[PDB]
Amino acid sequence: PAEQVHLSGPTMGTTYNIKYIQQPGIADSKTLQTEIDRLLEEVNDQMSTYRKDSELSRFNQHTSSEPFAVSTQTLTVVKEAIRLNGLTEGALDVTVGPLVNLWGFGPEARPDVVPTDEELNARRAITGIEHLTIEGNTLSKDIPELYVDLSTIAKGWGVDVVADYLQSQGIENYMVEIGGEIRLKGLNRDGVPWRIAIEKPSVDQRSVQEIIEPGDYAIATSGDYRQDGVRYSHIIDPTTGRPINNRVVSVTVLDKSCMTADGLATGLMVMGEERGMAVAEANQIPVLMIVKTDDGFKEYASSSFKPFL
Ligand SMILES: Cc1cc2nc3c(=O)[nH]c(=O)nc-3n(C[C@H](O)[C@H](O)[C@H](O)COP(=O)(O)OP(=O)(O)OC[C@H]3O[C@@H](n4cnc5c(N)ncnc54)[C@H](O)[C@@H]3O)c2cc1C
Ligand SMILES: [Mg+2]
Ligand SMILES: [Mg+2]
Repeated sequence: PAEQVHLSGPTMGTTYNIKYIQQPGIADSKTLQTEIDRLLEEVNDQMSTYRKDSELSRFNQHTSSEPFAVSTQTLTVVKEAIRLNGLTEGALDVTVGPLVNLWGFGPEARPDVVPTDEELNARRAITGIEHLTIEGNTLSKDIPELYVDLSTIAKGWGVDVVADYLQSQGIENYMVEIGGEIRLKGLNRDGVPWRIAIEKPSVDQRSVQEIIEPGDYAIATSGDYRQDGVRYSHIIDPTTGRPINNRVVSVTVLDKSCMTADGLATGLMVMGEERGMAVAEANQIPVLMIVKTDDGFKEYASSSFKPFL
């Protein structure tokens, strides 16, 4: 009878949940949790916008055009952010920091008063992926006020870092989950591939879960299924400088990398269902987008997502 261990703790303003299947010859749960906590604290010390002395915050505080050296891990995540910026036609843009902060979703204290068009325009003027370059093991910013936010991607990165640690310890059956971003390998305590739920919105407002088995894959979801006014959310449209205003309720992406799935889910959400599903089709990305229609909801699954339903 297979023994599942559940580890939980705090990271990145949220909680992680790791489940794995005990096998002969592996480290005890205390040993594993101790290293998992160290790895995730490192991700936070590299890439947290909320820690004033993180590598990323020190880059945000840096004012020179002069190259700023960063860790291999930060470099890997920023390179992926830039790659996914190209793939999403500019939709995923980690230099939207100033706008995320303006709207109340970052470390900056904001009032309940809506920003003026003048304040918004000032923050838009100091955003844009074009301002950020990678040179060897360094970042450079061609404007001093550039503020990079890796909230959209470094969670997936932490999931990948922990998944690789569990593999390094000879654990081949696991679920790593941080703030809802997941990576799975092998089989659950019942000997079947791990089960995740996709939340479906319903016109009757009843909670509907679809349970799928992704197999050896990462899964990331952006948006929350949960009156008709101004749209206000933490996902910013880089073209408007404002919270996204489109029909997209949620986007679920599968990828071998949780980092990659995380960036893609947010990027495709900002693109909208037409341009987003077109990118998913052209690039063999398994995606499910739920969109609000005139009198209900509709799903769009890419060709590479069809199997999983
Ligand atoms: C390393 C790390 C440390 C964190 N530490 C803290 C903490 O100390 N305290 C705390 O309260 N929260 C913390 N957070 C949480 C963070 O502020 C976000 O709330 C969270 O990461 C949102 O994740 P999500 O999966 O819901 O968002 P996703 O949908 O995956 O991405 C949305 C987030 O990305 C950013 N963003 C918005 N629009 C875009 C865009 N078009 N392109 C690119 N990025 C965009 C914004 O930060 C937004 O919240 C941390 C996150 C990370 C990754
Ligand atoms: Mg994301
Ligand atoms: Mg995310």
